Amino acid sequence: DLTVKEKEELIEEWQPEPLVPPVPKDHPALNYNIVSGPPSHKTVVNGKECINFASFNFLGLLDNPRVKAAALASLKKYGVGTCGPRGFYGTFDVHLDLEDRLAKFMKTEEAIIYSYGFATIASAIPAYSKRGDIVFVDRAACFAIQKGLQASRSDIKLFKHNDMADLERLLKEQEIEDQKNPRKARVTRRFIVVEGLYMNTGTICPLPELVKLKYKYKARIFLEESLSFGVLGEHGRGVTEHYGINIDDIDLISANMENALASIGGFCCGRSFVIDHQRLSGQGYCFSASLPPLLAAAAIEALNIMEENPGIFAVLKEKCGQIHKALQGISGLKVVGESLSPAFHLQLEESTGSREQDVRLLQEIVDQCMNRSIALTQARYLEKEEKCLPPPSIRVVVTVEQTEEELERAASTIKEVAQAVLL
Amino acid sequence: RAWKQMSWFYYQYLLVTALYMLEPWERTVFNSMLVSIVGMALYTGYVFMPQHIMAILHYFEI
Amino acid sequence: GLYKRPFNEAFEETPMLVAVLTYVGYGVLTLFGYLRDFLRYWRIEKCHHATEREEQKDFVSLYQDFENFYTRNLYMRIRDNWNRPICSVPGARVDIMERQSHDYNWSFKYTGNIIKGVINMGSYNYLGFARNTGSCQEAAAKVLEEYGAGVCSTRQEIGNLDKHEELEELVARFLGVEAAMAYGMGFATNSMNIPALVGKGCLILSDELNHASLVLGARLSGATIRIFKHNNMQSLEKLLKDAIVYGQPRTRRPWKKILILVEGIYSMEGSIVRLPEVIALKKKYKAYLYLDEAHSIGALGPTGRGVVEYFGLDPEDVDVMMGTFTKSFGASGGYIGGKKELIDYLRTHSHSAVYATSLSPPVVEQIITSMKCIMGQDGTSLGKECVQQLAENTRYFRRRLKEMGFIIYGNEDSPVVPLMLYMPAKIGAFGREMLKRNIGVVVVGFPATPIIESRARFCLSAAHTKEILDTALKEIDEVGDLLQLKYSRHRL
Repeated sequence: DLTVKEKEELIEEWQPEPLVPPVPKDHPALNYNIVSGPPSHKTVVNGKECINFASFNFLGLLDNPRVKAAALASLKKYGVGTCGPRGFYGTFDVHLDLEDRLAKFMKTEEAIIYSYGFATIASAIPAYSKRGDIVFVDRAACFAIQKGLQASRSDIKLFKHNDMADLERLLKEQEIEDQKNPRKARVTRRFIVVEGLYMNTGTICPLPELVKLKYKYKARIFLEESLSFGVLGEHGRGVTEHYGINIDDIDLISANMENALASIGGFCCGRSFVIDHQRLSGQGYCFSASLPPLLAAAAIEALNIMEENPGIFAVLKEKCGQIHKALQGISGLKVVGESLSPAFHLQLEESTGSREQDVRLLQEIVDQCMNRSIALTQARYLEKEEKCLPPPSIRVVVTVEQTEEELERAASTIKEVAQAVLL
Repeated sequence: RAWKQMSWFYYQYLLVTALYMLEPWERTVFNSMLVSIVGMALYTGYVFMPQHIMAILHYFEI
Repeated sequence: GLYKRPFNEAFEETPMLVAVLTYVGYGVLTLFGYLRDFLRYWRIEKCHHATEREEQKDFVSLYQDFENFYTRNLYMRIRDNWNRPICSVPGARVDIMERQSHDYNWSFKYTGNIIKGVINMGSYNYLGFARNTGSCQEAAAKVLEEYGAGVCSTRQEIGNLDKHEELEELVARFLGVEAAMAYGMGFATNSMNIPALVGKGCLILSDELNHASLVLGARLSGATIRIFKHNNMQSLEKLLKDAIVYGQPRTRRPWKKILILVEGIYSMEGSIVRLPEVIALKKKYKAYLYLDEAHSIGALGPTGRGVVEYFGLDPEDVDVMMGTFTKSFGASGGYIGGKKELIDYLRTHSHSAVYATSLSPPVVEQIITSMKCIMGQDGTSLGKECVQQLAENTRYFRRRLKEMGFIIYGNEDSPVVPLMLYMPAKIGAFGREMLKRNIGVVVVGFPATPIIESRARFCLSAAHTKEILDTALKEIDEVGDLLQLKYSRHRL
């Protein structure tokens, strides 16, 4: 084989790749928006005063004086840090109170608190699904769901967005594969991972048909309710509140406390049989510090505010309907989303060949709007990592805080800017 | 004072044999099996093994 | 790799008799677990377990029984030593809510009483910045009043605030690197930024005892992963030589990159990494270094700058320096430091920068004030005294426990003191006996640590004074006599 001389010259000759490839200077994501203050309604972005149409703050609970006072009281009692995992002297009484509050709010036996919105679902999925299982996940699912499916080594079979005939086709094919090998069929678990309201597209899933499919083809259901947790239904319990589906049908419901409740974290709710396993097989739970007490107390106070009056959900619904109706008729753009959806998208009708030029057009529209005091944002994706990369799109987010006149001004400003730029 | 010593010895037996973790009926089951096996070994030794070794051990202890 | 000061560490081996008795105990528990499982399956005994709903009986069973075997029959019997709730700031002394169980740890009922003044050795506040009063708390309160709690969008879109920029440049000046970036979770830092650096066609030379976050980050990326023995630098050199000479497994093509994943202090073992030798190896073999400094960024070094200051080296040598604010500074978070091009690439191409929410504004102010306190900006002498007191506490505690006859792992300078128990019953017994005497300790077992080596880990602090340490030493000595935990043949 190789001599010591040959091996020494081989080690001498080898020169590795640079750690990070060079990045082009003209990269839009390289420049960040500097928000001089809180990201509240009527903020300051890049030194220019703007009305906030970009932040996921649906109920306006970010700067509520009651929420701030509750967080301050908790900060005076405990401080800022938990200094440990949930297992090792890091479980406070506020964490247990918050878990109980969420379980009672969603009419569910148990709930579990993760300290980061990505980790909740990215650690919920790998716990129950192992290598050899079958997972039928929607084509248009968030990055967190994709990373959760990658962390487990199960078989992932995408299906077309909101297409139940395609899920029938996939499940029938898997039924045939089960018929061929019954021994493995008896030990293979089927899951269906869907989202309540989709961040990428802005549409809503057909839960009735999904539940009938679950009971016909013996495939459990996992639901992600990041956007729809605090905005959909009469009492804001999610999409199960919207449709009327009994919550017992859905096996796991995961959301993050960061959009509506406006505090850092996430949670997963379900029956005790399902949830109790996550306390040991959840990596984001066992191997990380717990949520700081002030954030948990802010979440509890936000839950109190939501439970006291459910009319804010109705006013948010009417605002979403009105802005969606007004945004119709742009010359160069098109609205992707549903009327009930708080956060939807504006995408180019006739898209040029290159994606970079489309992003440049959308960013010129965003800048021209921002000069006119409307703070719009553009959806940001990882082009290489994403399994299904959505078209470039401007994001429009609606809040109970934005009055009717601000919605009319935003619609007219976007109309003028888009018709000028696309001309 | 000898009773405290013997209770401590039993406690150490529980710690070593992992009987500390188990419920009382599980402890009783284990103890019954152990004494049954000890009795079987004693009977088998009486049937075949010479008592001369036992006499030598008793003399050594004394 | 030259050590300017001696590198004294000791890992005493398991005595034969104790290993035999450990195996006997695990066997007894295994048989009785099989018996309990058989009784539960045949409904001879009622089951205190949740059952899948009757409409889902013909579904494939969600849990395979053997998978949860360890949890039901072994972990449940001593579950009372974990998840102990507290109701006070986790300072030197903590308040623990008292809870009791009547069905053998299957469900816990909280009695009214609260245990007050429990000496706390399970919290990670090395530098004693976990207090509900101070300048950090006033600054955090002002920022909470102004900015509010929590931010509602991702960094790239609208979630980038001025506080985040202040914190990032502060970290850059703190460590000594050119640039740094901050994240909302250390687990998230590793699991979202290791996949960005390497991909398919790159090799990751991981330590044996790496944290779960580093392993998850290595798994998420497609890089080939190889493992070398814990601080065995001959093994690291052998793997480096083989990887460079032979190449990729199937097609014997050269690697694109070689990344070495190491830690500053390994929490369980308590051993500091041999950084000078790792740097010598990585310079000789043209590898890259990813150094995780969660446990050493505040504890170690004359001015609390980490391992790279503890050994006296240059921060520019290490390619990526990860770190976590949870342990020492008392606020949740994470960071990566390095050169400007690395940080620009990460700001553009990191999973958390694109898909995850920023830090909370109240937390970033606590971090800023803690750092300005450590590096002498505040004008007070709290930064020096905290580090000096932590060093003195570590010396005193490790010396006294070693001269009692216990078996202690790790380097003599690490503030984490893993005492060894080696037996399954003693895991529960030590925890209960300590709590009866008003000391809280962390006993770990089979999943976190090997089967035979069961340990209780004390995380010392600058908050502990000599009286707290003396009381803890008296009680640990008495419990060690009670449970026969002095397995040391060398000193007593």
